[PDB]
Amino acid sequence: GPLGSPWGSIEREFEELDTQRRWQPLYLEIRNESHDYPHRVAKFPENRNRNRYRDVSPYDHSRVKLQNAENDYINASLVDIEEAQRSYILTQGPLPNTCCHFWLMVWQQKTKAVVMLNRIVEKESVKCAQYWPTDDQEMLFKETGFSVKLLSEDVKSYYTVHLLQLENINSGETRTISHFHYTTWPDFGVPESPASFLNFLFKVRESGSLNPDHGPAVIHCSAGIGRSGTFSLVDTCLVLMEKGDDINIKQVLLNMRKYRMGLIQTPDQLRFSYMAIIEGAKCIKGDSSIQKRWKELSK
Ligand SMILES: CC(C)CCN1CC(c2cc(O)c(N3CC(=O)NS3(=O)=O)c(F)c2)C1
Repeated sequence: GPLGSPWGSIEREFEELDTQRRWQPLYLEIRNESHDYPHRVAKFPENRNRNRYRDVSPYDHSRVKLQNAENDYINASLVDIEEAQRSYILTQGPLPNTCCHFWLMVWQQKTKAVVMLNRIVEKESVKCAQYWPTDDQEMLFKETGFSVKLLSEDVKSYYTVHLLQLENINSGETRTISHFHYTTWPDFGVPESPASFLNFLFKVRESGSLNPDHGPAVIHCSAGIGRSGTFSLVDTCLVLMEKGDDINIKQVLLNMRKYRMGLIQTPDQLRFSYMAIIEGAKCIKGDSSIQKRWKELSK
């Protein structure tokens, strides 16, 4: 094949964008080439109190449906990329009256992990409801028949992991859910460092929660598009390079935007994605002797 390293094509494109200061023009191309798709159900009058933001809706062809309910609607989208054997659900931070629907979805889809990338309060405004308990009291969701209990808490400098017990009162079953909370990523902002973000993604992966033997993981922030889209694009692109595909980041992002509108919301969020994909690629382990030498010489 080509003479470069596994990440060489992406790294040279990054340097060229920096030197010519072309991050804003590229972000504008992506916005202009993103097609729109029908989102009629989201706009029904009966669903107005189920949406956090009037300008952020799931498309009809990929929305997640609630089963055995009179109104099947939730502001959530299935993003499935079968070239990488990866499936995700991207969703808004639930409102006080949609927390019950959020846990019904987690149960019906056989999810093992929830990845949360926002704080409850940001710049003096509420961004998400308190949908899990912080002490030893059980938290009851009576509309859909679930209860939630805190089992364990592990607090680090820039993220926290909660283990939660989710009880289906109607079926007499419980499951253990892993709750991965990144606590230092600002709204319309970027994480502290590539190294910080990547340590977090490796913890999510090590738990097995993204593997094809579980249901899709639930990823959310406040609207479910800016920070959630950054996390999913970086993870998907790293899987594709691991399997050997020669990838074009603009092309992969446009394809993922066919499943949910607006993923990645600023030019600096796009630039951070390139940096995390390059630095992460240098961490992957494998059997190739050639690949291992590239890693040692680039550290
Ligand atoms: C022009 C206005 C009248 C439109 C009304 N809106 C849409 C809003 C919105 C969009 C977002 O993309 C985000 N996020 C930023 C990110 O970095 N992650 S996010 O949680 O998705 C957000 F917090 C809020 C506000």
